[PDB]
This record gives sequence, C-alpha cells and structure tokens, in this order.
Amino acid sequence: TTDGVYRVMTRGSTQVGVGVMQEGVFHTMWHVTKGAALRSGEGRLDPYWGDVKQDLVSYCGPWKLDAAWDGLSEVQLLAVPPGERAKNIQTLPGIFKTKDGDIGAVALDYPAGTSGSPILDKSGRVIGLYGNGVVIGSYVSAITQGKR
Amino acid sequence: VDMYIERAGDITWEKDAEVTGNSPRLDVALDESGDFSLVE
Ligand SMILES: NC(=O)[C@@H](O)Cc1ccccc1
Repeated sequence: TTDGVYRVMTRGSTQVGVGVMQEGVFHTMWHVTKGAALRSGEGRLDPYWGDVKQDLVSYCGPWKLDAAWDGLSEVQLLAVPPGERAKNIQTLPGIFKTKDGDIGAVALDYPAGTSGSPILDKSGRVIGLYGNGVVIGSYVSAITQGKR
Repeated sequence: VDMYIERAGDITWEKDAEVTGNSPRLDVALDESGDFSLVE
C-alpha cells in the first residue's frame, strides 16, 4: 500500500507492466491487467474504475493522479523495465494533435513490460503513464493521464 | 493466473538522468478501443 512505482507480474514469472501507488490507490493501464484483481503480498487489490478508451484502470479507489504536462518543459519517464532497476529517462515530449486537443507524447521505446511506468514533471508529480501510442519504425507513447 | 505487484521504487525526479529522444508532432486519432492511429 506504500506509495511508489510497482512491477505488475504474472504467473515461471513474467513482468507484464508497471503501475503507481498513490493515496492508497493503484494506477495502471487497462491493457496491462484487463481489470483483473491483483495480489499484493497476502492482500488483494480489487478494481474500482476502468476505461478502455483511456486505457486506464484504478484499484481500491478512484483515479488520483491529476498533474499535466506544461507543454514546454522536459519530463522524466520513470521506466521500470523487466529485470532492471527503476531508472529515469529525461526527454522533451512531442505532441499528439487530436480533434479533441493536444496530448504530450514521448518518443521512447522500452520493452512492453514497461507499460504503466509513470512520466513525471520536474516537481516529481505523475503527469501520466507510458505505454499507449503509435508507430511512426519508432514507437511514440502518449502521456496518458486520467481524471481526478 | 496469479497477477501480483512488487514495489520497485520511489516516484522521484533524478538530476542525473540519461537524456534522450526526439519530440515529434503527429496528427493522430483515438478510436473507441483506445487505439491511436496516424491521420493525414
Ligand atoms: N476483470 C474483472 O473481473 C473486472 O473487475 C474488470 C473491470 C471491468 C470494468 C472496470 C474495471 C474492471
């Protein structure tokens, strides 16, 4: 239940994604868990809210992350790749231009089990999650943020 | 299928981070299944 970034594992064992614990709520991407319940030690985390179009899911309570990219500054992907220590990758986002407005996007291509890794602003706030995007050979991830 | 979580760190900015990647501007559309696609 401790705040932090967590691996999402499945059973040998395989890392299928990553997520964020904040304010007692676990945040990850829908395509990582498909809403399935999660084990944490001897406890169980049940889904609370999910949305396929946003590709997000929260466990134990409502989505808590609400910071947003400022459109100008560099950010950091706190990548947690399978088999690797959590590590910070700094980058200037590009932009997904959509009919509904602009979304920050990071042109960083890490293994699929990194999906759900948080993207951070300079203050350490989570401005979204990594792992839903498009290909241009190079993958580009939206900075996917929910609504609090 | 046992799906479970393991803590991997604090959420912090790191002054010494590696810096990489470009900043493309792309026209995209988002469909009902959450899939982004390119638009011209
Ligand atoms: N996997 C399951 O059993 C459900 O909990 C999935 C679900 C559905 C809609 C919103 C969140 C989670």
